[PDB]
Amino acid sequence: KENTGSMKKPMAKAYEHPYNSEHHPLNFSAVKIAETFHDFIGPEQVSPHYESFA
Amino acid sequence: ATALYKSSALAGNLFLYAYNYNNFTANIRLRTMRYLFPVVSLAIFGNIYWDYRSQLVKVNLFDEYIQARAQELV
Ligand SMILES: CCCCCCCCCCCCCCCCCC(=O)OC[C@H](COP(=O)([O-])OCC(O)COP(=O)([O-])OC[C@@H](COC(=O)CCCCCCCCCCCCCCCCC)OC(=O)CCCCCCCCCCCCCCCCC)OC(=O)CCCCCCCCCCCCCCCCC
Ligand SMILES: CCCCCCCCCCCCCCCCCC(=O)OC[C@H](COP(=O)([O-])OCC(O)COP(=O)([O-])OC[C@@H](COC(=O)CCCCCCCCCCCCCCCCC)OC(=O)CCCCCCCCCCCCCCCCC)OC(=O)CCCCCCCCCCCCCCCCC
Repeated sequence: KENTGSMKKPMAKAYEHPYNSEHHPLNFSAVKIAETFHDFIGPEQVSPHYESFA
Repeated sequence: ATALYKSSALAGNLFLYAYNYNNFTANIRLRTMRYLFPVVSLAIFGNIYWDYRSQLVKVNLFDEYIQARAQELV
């Protein structure tokens, strides 16, 4: 009997806010500023060498 | 040069508003900027054009006088 089960059709989509995006988030937090900051200073500059440059 | 720079800096503010249009428009914490940004923008445009317009009038007054006064002295 369990194998005979079926699945209902779900909704196509929920509400899409016309003024919120992943790159331009509507509301503010220090989390998004952190993403923009580490994109500016770039990722950790990993050295492949055995001694420091200086 | 001064009028062109101050016009480019004003255009820079318009980009800043366009780049952040969704926030200035939908977030109510920025409503005062949405409401008064154009008032400040017009007051800035007015100063830019006022100075250019006044300078333009004076230059034309200066040019028309030296021509007239010169012919009298001839
Ligand atoms: C026409 C001809 C003219 C042009 C000719 C061309 C010449 C162009 C010159 C370019 C030279 C090549 C550039 C190479 C990279 C930059 C230089 C460098 O050393 O980088 C490696 C050096 C470390 O080398 P590393 O081995 O790769 O790092 C390993 C570890 O990760 C590091 O951390 P660690 O702790 O894990 O490991 C040990 C660490 C231990 O030591 C340290 O970590 C140092 C601690 C410093 C941080 C402490 C907090 C202070 C910083 C706060 C930030 C303030 C500035 C920003 C805020 C204002 C915004 C601007 O490093 C050391 O071993 C000792 C430090 C190196 C020796 C001392 C050098 C002192 C001067 C360097 C800073 C410049 C100061 C300003 C001077 C300029 C005056 C206008 O990087 C730095 O520490 C900072 C670099 C910033 C330098 C900016 C200035 C560039 C101009 C360079 C000219 C030479 C200096 C002239 C100053 C003379 C004063 C005595
Ligand atoms: C060491 C040498 C020194 C050289 C000095 C020069 C240094 C470089 C300067 C760089 C900064 C200037 C940027 C110049 C363009 C460079 C191309 C570029 O953006 O990089 C590649 C850039 C991609 O960036 P990416 O680095 O590859 O990756 C970015 C990530 O994906 C992430 O995506 P994202 O979209 O989020 O990234 C945005 C990205 C790129 O953002 C952009 O979309 C670039 C557009 C920036 C426009 C600058 C304002 C100009 C306003 C329009 C004036 C039009 C006049 C003629 C009108 C004729 C029609 C009547 O970054 C910026 O927004 C740069 C903005 C720079 C700061 C501007 C602050 C202004 C206030 C301070 C004023 C100071 C006085 C000077 C102001 C001078 C103003 C003339 O390419 C594009 O974005 C393609 C855009 C395609 C559609 C554009 C449609 C037109 C948009 C026009 C906006 C209209 C605003 C409202 C109307 C205003 C007029 C009344």
